[PDB]
Amino acid sequence: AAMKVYDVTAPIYEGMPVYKNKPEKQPKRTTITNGYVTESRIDMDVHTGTHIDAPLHMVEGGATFETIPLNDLVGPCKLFDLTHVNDRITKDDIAHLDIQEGDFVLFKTKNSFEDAFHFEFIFVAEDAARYLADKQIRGVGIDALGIERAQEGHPTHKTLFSAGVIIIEGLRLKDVPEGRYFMVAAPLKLVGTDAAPARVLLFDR
Amino acid sequence: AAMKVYDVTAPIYEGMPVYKNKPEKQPKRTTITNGYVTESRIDMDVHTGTHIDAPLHMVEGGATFETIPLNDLVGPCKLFDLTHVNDRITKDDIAHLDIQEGDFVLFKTKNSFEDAFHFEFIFVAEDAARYLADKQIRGVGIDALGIERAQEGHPTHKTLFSAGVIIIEGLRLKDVPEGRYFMVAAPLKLVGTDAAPARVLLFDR
Ligand SMILES: [Zn+2]
Ligand SMILES: [Zn+2]
Repeated sequence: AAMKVYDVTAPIYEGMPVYKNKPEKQPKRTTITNGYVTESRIDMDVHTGTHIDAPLHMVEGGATFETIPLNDLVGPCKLFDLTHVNDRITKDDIAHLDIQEGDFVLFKTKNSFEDAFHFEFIFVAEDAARYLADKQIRGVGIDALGIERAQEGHPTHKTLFSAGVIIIEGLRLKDVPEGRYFMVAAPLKLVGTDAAPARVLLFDR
Repeated sequence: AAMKVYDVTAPIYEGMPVYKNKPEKQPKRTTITNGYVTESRIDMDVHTGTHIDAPLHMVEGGATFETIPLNDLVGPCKLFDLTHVNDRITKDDIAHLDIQEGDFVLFKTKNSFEDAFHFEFIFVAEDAARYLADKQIRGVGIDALGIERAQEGHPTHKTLFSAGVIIIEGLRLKDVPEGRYFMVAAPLKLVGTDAAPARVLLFDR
């Protein structure tokens, strides 16, 4: 038939999976009645769930969220199946793939098949980040709450920030077949922030 | 040829326009810094800036993991130039327009040309709302923070919601020409709320 749209965003609620299970990282909803009209507020970490990372996050004085051009967050992307991988995605895991200057690449891993936080999530290794940066992709997305662990200094993030790559974290990709999509990765229009929650959709156009 | 995306969303920051200028309505960012690392929370009204308000039956009996559904927030819409209207849009302002069952319609008015909150915003009046509800459109968007004022009991919202219409408020339509668009109205995926901030994009597709 016609166009399929996939929503690859994690739902936000108190008790959701958060980073290292830290209970300070949980969102809080608050209400207030008196008469006729909802009130309600949401208090949340900007690195909650599915979200897009501003350079400010790992860089002092670093580039800030509204600085991300929408026009990179909208357009063709490639989704690769890396679910057979263990521990982490290396250079040698991705070097044979069709990845090029300008591409937005998304990596489905084992992470998408887990619903709670796991400390040993599949991440993007330093060698792989370098290879990607040197290739000059425009964007990379992963399906863990963070794109790096176990790497003193957070080199993966910085390799990628230095080379102008956008990072999307927290994606949920279990239901999406490998291949090409048109992506709309649509964040809250936060000004001056280290990241933002994003509602991400993939269209098979 | 060549696709244009129009961002029609207001930015979110402390000091931004909010309904009736009430300070309670402002968002607050709070930050902590740990060396190289910088991490933020955002505390905001779910009705901040550009936002969706959906009929209560769409988020259905508890929280569940239920969120405002996207079937109608993502797809074709009609945008109408009603910048000639004064005070309020009435039945007679829109009855001749090409509006049909299932449509999502967006109204560009004088509000688009004001950046601050104005108390006497152009709104949708009862009679126009009833016309649309009875027509069984799927959605209506307006470019003030509220779609209604000066109507005791909120008959505008009431009648739209009975008919299952979704409302978008806080659009920014100044730069967008009358016509047809593919809309992606992408809300924060907050479980169990009938309203949420959103990032709204129009493609000329
Ligand atoms: Zn991160
Ligand atoms: Zn409303």
